[PDB]
Amino acid sequence: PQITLWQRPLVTIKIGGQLKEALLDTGADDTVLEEMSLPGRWKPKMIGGIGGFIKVRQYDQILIEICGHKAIGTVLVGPTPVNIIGRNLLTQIGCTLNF
Amino acid sequence: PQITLWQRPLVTIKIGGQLKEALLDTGADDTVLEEMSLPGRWKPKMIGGIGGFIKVRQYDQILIEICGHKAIGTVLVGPTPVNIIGRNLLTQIGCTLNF
Ligand SMILES: CC(C)CN(C[C@@H](O)[C@H](Cc1ccccc1)NC(=O)O[C@H]1CCOC1)S(=O)(=O)c1ccc(N)cc1
Repeated sequence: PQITLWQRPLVTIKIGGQLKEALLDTGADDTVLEEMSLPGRWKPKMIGGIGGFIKVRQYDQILIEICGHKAIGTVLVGPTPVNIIGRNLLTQIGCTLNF
Repeated sequence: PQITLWQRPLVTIKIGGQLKEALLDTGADDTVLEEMSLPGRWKPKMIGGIGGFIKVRQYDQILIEICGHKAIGTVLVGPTPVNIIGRNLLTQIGCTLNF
């Protein structure tokens, strides 16, 4: 669909059997989700942004259904204020910026 | 223009007579630019990002040219790692998301 930016671009996602709302974020290289129950082994990674850095757990090959569209990719889980869908998943659903 | 997201969506901006590159960020509510020379009075303010909170200086009614698009709005200048154009300015140059 087409989304204007008058309000935060929130979308409904489904990961690991749970329904969550996430922010379509073009300035996020990676997808980072709030702490949640996810199965599998992970790797302790670390990312930075405004305000500093955070310790995050990296899970690969995670299936996420974003607005009905499915995608499989890396998902970071950790201390995030908002669930963020970054470019690693935004490219898989064919999301573009237009002006 | 149409911007695909395989690479960070960076654009050339002209502010305060200076040329800079900035990231188009749909996940950012406001525009945050690295610390730079800007004339005028400003108000102190703090921003919350992924790693914590930074204290920035707020400038109102500042002219900024993103591409050939001129826009006037609020700009926060402070310790951000990347210059980011947020939704306060993205809506003025008519930027949308599509998938
Ligand atoms: C370009 C960078 C440095 C900024 N990031 C993207 C931004 O969209 C980020 C998204 C977000 C919104 C609200 C709360 C917390 C995070 N907004 C952000 O800082 O909002 C401030 C600036 C003005 O208004 C509020 S990031 O979150 O650090 C990030 C970095 C790496 C990955 N892999 C994932 C996320």
